[PDB]
Amino acid sequence: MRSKRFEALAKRPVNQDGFVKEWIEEGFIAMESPNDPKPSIKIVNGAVTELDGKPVSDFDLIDHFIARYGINLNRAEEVMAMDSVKLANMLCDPNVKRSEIVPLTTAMTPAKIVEVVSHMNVVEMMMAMQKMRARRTPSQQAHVTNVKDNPVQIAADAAEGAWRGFDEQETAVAVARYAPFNAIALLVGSQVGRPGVLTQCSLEEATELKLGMLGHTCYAETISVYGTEPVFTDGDDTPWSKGFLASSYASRGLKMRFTSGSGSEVQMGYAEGKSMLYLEARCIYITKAAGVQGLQNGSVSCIGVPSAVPSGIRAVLAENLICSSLDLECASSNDQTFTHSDMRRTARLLMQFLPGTDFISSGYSAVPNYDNMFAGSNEDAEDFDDYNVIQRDLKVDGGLRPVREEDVIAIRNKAARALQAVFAGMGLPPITDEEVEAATYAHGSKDMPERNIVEDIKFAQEIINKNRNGLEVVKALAQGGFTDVAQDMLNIQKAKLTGDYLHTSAIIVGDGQVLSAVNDVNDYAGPATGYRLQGERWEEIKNIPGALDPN
Amino acid sequence: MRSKRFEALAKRPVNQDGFVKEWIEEGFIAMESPNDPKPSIKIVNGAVTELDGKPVSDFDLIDHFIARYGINLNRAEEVMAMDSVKLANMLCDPNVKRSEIVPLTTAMTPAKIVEVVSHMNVVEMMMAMQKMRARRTPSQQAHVTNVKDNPVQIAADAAEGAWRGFDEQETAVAVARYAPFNAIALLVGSQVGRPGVLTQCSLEEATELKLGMLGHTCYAETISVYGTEPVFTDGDDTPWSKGFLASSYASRGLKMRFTSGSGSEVQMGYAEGKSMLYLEARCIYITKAAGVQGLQNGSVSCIGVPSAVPSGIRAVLAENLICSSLDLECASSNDQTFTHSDMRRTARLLMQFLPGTDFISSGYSAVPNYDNMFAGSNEDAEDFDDYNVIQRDLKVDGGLRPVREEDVIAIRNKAARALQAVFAGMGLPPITDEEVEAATYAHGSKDMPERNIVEDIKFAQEIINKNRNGLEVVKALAQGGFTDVAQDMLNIQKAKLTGDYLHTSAIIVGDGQVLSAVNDVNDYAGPATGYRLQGERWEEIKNIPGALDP
Amino acid sequence: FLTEVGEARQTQQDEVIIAVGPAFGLAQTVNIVGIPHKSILREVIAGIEEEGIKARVIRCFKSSDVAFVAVEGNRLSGSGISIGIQSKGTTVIHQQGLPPLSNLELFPQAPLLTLETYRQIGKNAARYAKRESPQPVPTLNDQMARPKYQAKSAILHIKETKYVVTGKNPQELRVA
Amino acid sequence: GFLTEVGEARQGTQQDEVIIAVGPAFGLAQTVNIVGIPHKSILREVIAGIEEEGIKARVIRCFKSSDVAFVAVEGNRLSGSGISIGIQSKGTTVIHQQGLPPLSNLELFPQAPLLTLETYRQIGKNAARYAKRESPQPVPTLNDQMARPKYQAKSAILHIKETKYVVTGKNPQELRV
Amino acid sequence: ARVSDYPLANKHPEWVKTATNKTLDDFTLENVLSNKVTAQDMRITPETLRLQASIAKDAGRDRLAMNFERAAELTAVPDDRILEIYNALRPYRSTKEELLAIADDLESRYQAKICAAFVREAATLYVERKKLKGDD
Amino acid sequence: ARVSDYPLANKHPEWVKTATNKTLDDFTLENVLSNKVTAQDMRITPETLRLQASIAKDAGRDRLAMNFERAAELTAVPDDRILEIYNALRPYRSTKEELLAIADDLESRYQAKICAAFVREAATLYVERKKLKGDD
Ligand code: B12
Ligand code: B12
Ligand SMILES: [Ca+2]
Ligand SMILES: [Ca+2]
Ligand SMILES: [K+]
Ligand SMILES: [K+]
Ligand SMILES: [K+]
Ligand SMILES: [K+]
Repeated sequence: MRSKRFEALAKRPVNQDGFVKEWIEEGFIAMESPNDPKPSIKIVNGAVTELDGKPVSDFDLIDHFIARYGINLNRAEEVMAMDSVKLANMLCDPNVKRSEIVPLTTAMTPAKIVEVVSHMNVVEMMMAMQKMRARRTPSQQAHVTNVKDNPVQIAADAAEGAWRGFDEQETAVAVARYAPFNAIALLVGSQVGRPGVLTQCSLEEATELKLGMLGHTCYAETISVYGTEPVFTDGDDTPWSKGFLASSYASRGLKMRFTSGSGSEVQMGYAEGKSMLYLEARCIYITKAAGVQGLQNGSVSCIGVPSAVPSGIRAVLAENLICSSLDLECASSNDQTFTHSDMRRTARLLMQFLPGTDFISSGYSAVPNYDNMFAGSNEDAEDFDDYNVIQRDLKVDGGLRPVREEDVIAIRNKAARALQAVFAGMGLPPITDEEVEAATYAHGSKDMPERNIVEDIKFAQEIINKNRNGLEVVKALAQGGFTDVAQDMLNIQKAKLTGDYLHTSAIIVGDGQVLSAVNDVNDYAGPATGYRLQGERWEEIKNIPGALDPN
Repeated sequence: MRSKRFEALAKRPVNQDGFVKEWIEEGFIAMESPNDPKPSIKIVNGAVTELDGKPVSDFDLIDHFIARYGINLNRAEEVMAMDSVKLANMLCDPNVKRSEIVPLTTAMTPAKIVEVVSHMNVVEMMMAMQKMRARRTPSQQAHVTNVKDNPVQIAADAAEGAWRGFDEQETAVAVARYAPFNAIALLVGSQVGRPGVLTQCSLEEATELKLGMLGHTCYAETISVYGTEPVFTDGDDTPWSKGFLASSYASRGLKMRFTSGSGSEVQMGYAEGKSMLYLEARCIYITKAAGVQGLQNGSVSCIGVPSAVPSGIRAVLAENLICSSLDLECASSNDQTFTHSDMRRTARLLMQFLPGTDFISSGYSAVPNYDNMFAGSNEDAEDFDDYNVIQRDLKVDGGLRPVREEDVIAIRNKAARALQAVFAGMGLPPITDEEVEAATYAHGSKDMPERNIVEDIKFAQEIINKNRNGLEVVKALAQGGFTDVAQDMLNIQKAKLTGDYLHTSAIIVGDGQVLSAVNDVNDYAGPATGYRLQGERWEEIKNIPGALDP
Repeated sequence: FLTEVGEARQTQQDEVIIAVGPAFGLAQTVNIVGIPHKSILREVIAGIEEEGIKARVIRCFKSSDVAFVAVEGNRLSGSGISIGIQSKGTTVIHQQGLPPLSNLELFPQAPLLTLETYRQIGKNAARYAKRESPQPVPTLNDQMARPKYQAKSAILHIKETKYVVTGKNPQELRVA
Repeated sequence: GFLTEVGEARQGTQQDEVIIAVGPAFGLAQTVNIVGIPHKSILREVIAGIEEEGIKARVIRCFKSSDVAFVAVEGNRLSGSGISIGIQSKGTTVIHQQGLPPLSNLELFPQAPLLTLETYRQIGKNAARYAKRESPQPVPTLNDQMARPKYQAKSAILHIKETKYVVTGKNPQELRV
Repeated sequence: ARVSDYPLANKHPEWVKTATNKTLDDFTLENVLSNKVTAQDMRITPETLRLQASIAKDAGRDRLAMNFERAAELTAVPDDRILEIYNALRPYRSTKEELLAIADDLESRYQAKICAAFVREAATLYVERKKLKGDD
Repeated sequence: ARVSDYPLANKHPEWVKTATNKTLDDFTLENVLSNKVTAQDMRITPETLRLQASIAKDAGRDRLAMNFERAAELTAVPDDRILEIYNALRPYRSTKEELLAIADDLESRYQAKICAAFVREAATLYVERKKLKGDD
């Protein structure tokens, strides 16, 4: 005889999630493992000889890169001698300036900073994160994709995402050969929705760089690094190849970050017996060592791995905190499905949403999750109204705003009309007036007419093989009745000339104003200081739909 | 033509919630209203002559009570002069001890402490709450009710709730004449599930005190106070009648707290143009002034009012923080429905769950919400697995644990049989073996056979009118096959003799051990100090159902 | 449809008083889900009268709280039994001698009341008047009633409250 | 045991073949993909799809990596048409082409739990038509936002064991079905 | 008593007696069944409440201690009369004279001086804030 | 340059020239439609990257500055050759001699001294850690 209470609980979505007991020998443990090395460092003649228990004669490529470029050796011995509990206390103490902490953490070893944050509970970590976040203003990044790679829908969804507040937007492709079309549609739509939104198209690394060189992207993020040598090898890179890639992006004036995240090494089969958090700390120091300004982390695509084991979502917040504490921009995930439960995914989001990070999510789905080509995000388009309500409930700036349906329809329509003009001016397969209308009123690709995919594929690849660059898109908009959009597209390209938006946490707001950690420095010093939601931004967030007036 | 994007959003549950634009004139604003008074105090010859801009000549009963009993007048002038920003900084600074803060906050006026916490975001308030919480160990409180006032189901659900970890449980009645049966069922089932769980039955005030005098409850919580004089009056009390009532419960050895909560004055029609948080601080100071050890607050039953307006859920956390900062036990709501949305109610709960309070919820529903006679709680029985998963995800002790189906079935069945013996021994309308089996495997009252409600309430009212007391229940258990339960019930009554559990935040754990803020002092001083989830308790929380073992 | 006819007076055991709040049938004419006040009175009266008991309707002014509206009703009721009804629809069956905030039966989620429930309320009231012990009206409970209607309930009550007149004795009403 | 190795794989002669390249654990450590579809069945449907389009189907096993991209690249190295199909033990599949970066592809099937034998058959049919220098309508994209929540932990565990069968330096072996 | 004496049940159970001078060890199932102890025997004493008041003061909780001192006085008032006095303090229940008589009776019959003063205070303020019988 | 000089677009736009020595103002819609500026003109310069490197150091970001100094050296390398060198650094692509000739090319032909040294460092470690052609 069964308890009907337990029958009711067995049907709950959360019991469809994947949980596992810790498996230490294969690194299936989130943090605080017995196999993790004890922090240590020895320095002779300005060169590291021992790093976290490992002598330099046993260094893998990751150890060499971190030991040579990733640690401030002038104070490493000093900071290693400090008490880890006291250091954790300094992290969440509102009266210890961010500028006083960065010289300490950047002199820590990977094991040392993991030891520091592992003394903290999630409230302490959030208290620290609101201080250690590099940019004073938090922001947000969206995915814009669909399962058909329909460029008309991408441009419309991108315009709506930019209109709702995303400052970076990311696309990806079901069919890799479509990518030039996805990149152009994303860029056009983003500039229509808000001039200055930065766009990326996530592909294999050599392919993505070439796409950037031609001018069809604004930045790149999915430049992956990994925490053990055999995993890094199967990702088709070394720390030196990825460091060279980072400098190649900058040499073309393109902003970029790395991507890592807890659980990748487990997911790819060689965790070398270490906890997810310790291996992720190696990834963060690889990023620091390469001179890359920022990092997308917080498990990202492998969220199913840490979320399966105890303290996994706390470990995800800890890896975000390590990132910001090392003075990197942190695009803090919240971009990938891990649970059937609305309660559970909300708890996971609030860890970054409440204190704020440089990008609270690094991929909120601006489309319904069925169209999300990263296999689903932790939030999607159907959550927009909940997200705004929680901003208003808690007085938290989560980067987004309530919007009017009439405005969104207009801006989606303009984005599709602008792309239609690009495709006509550049001689690409027609975008018909029926599709402009469909993209205007769509929720997702189920509302879109089918396109001739093989004709799109052929002309997308001609963009690459004939090196058709971003100036052709400017010209088409200008010859097609979109002088305003053409100018905004030109202004995005000009930002690649100044180097300004290469700096830590840089986005582009207002009338082409770069806003980075350099000129928007976080100055948190406790209550009533630091970023506060107020003024007209608060008026924007208050104005949710359905609020009845009693006057 | 209509956007299918906005068609999809219009269908979302959150868009069925009630929202309103701020209505200053009627107090429909959560905090930081331009009508709230500027903080101030003046003292002459040891008596307050002005409180927050108001002259003593114009004091209402609430001002008089707070001015005379609720503020440490030795330091109030000094504290009033301090920078409210620095005071807010001190609340969340991990290196400023709770014991350095309590002398300052208890010298503040209601407007002063509101100004302090209004400088804080919710992350800062949670950072402060984990320090100012009076009891070092967080706990949890459940509702145990059903729409039929079925006593067999109350005893079984209470036993399950105690087994899952609740340290206090509360019942209420669809038909008020049923209350003695609800109370006895709750007390019996709670002791079967874990001896020491404290129980209450929430009623009209004079009725509830009488039931407590008879020994059928262990404590009382819904002892309501209000933040304007006209609302207090419709509440059928004054600060002096509620203060006398508090001392009356203590004079019978019964633990009690008051209940307040933002938005009650708006709901009851006289907010006097003030923000919900300011009026709620008046309620917190009334509680302090009466010498009451703790307070249920965090909007509680009026949660639809602050949640309708901007920053209302932040204001709810702020009023919890004020309560703890004033060195009161805080039973921090999370006990009432306000939204159709799972995302939204989770954000509201995490404000208290993440730092911990004395009672993270003051009425998690241990029954499905269709049976919740407080009109639904912010969590219910179908959330138990999610709650345990989040504890494990975040390494946060939320007070509850995963439990085995076989253990719950056995403990529910024992509780039903124990109440069966009580009813038989007291000559109450019988509990049949069929009802015992139904309660054992029930999810809620839809699984229960119908009782003769008219006969039940006849005999329930005879318990009151013939003054049948708690020792009759002990006797029925001891003569009916349940001497173990009988001893546990007697041990509850014996705790009313010692006064130990009258103190701030007291619960009774383990082998009859009182655990209060006196002997479980919160000593938070930053990372790796204060309460930490670890050891066997962590092993218990990690063992959620369904974890594959490779 | 409601006309005052003078101060209500204490004639005996064969009557149930319906005590309505100050704005009932005046500035508010439907309850919180749009049920007309005239339809509600019709069904409550019919439930009382089908039981062989007289119904007598009074308007109360000293408080807009439905318990205190019912209490002045139960002081004047020849049977000691009364029904209190706010404009937004909240209803209680009260009895002389009980504390103001106790009762015999309470209907604390107005959005769930139907015209059928109102009729059953009048029936139960009259049976209490006859010193019978009716099976209580089956309990209505909806965990979403507060999410949907509590803010509107507060707004409607704030408005009902404006018609309170302290010290003003209750007025007997004739129904049209 | 339905796959036997006949020798080290050879650079393909003619221009009308597709190489199916399977990972080292495929068909021994596990005979079934992540959702119970028999391995023998997956070959048969992919093999059938290649041939019904008029093209030969070759099958090879790879050893140097358990990663389905590097497996496939070994196939497209030896395929006389330059087209290959990489298939992992837990079911992950990719259509690859000579000249492409190892982590690029023609078509990719990156959620193994969603693959059906019908989808496997269209893969071999599309792969052959690539070998014929046609541009087939790519297989319709399969995407389920709950695939990772349900199976990613199981995928990690399954892949962890796949990596035990990796042999540094060992060249690919030819396969008879 | 000090916080170091708390909990009395663990550190000094022999300090805890009942209204009729029974001890904690007197409350057993056998003594309940035989009526050797009864509900009247089983009530907290003013001595125990005054010990807890001392502990509250030592813990920094002066207002709580005040509450416990009021409670100590009230242990001597019967249940029926506690309820009469509580109701008499509710709004619109009493004339001023009726509340002053309660105060005198509290002091003279039960030596409950603190409670007497508290009721007199209410009586005074109920006049000004119009919470007496006939003010509704 | 110091952080007060940032952003260059706002504080010192005249410091920003292009590879072909065009100015920010030269990039107008009118000039784009008439091929008076082309994509070859629209590329960041080593001087601009070295200014940002100066600003990064002043912000306390020495590692970011070294990235920018590497990037400055790499502006001289055409797009096609950038991708060749990146690919040649990926695992198992290159012999040690091929890597060392890339480094000599970078140094001799492009004066990319830091990048050349970066590549030689990789070649040395790729031997010990077995990431060259034929080590798989
Ligand atoms: C919100 C609420 C309150 C609020 C608002 C009361 C008000 N007058 O505005 C607060 C917290 C202040 C409150 C106080 C009390 N409440 Co109340 N309350 C609720 C609750 C949780 C939800 C009702 C709701 O939101 N309905 C949805 C809205 C849209 O419908 P509505 O018709 O507008 O709701 C109104 C009525 O419920 C009314 N109301 C609320 N409580 C009470 C109690 C009584 C006796 C009366 C006549 C009316 C009443 O106020 C609501 C707003 O106007 C219910 C639980 C339940 N099962 O319904 C208890 C409940 C109705 N309350 C109850 C009680 C006992 C009380 C108190 C007497 C407790 C006390 N310590 O004194 C006081 C009475 C004060 C008063 N003057 O009404 C009991 C009634 C039991 C019974 N069978 O008689 C309930 C059922 C809970 C319980 N403990 O069992 N309550
Ligand atoms: C998890 C994931 C990863 C993980 C784990 C990969 C691994 N080998 O274990 C990480 C983050 C490490 C990763 C890296 C990359 N990924 Co990936 N990844 C995903 C994601 C988000 C979900 C897949 C999933 O969870 N499936 C559910 C499980 C249960 O089924 P499964 O069959 O076991 O899934 C496996 C495959 O998806 C495989 N895989 C994952 N990514 C890639 C990429 C390629 C080229 C191949 C052959 C296989 C592969 O890894 C999973 C675990 O074994 C998908 C998005 C999607 N739409 O599916 C992208 C996706 C498949 N990845 C993609 C890409 C481009 C990459 C990278 C090349 C990016 C880079 N910066 O180098 C690398 C390739 C590294 C490698 N050796 O495979 C693209 C493929 C685009 C295309 N049309 O070809 C996708 C579709 C996302 C995108 N940007 O569009 N990825
Ligand atoms: Ca992203
Ligand atoms: Ca409660
Ligand atoms: K990439
Ligand atoms: K990692
Ligand atoms: K009560
Ligand atoms: K209140």
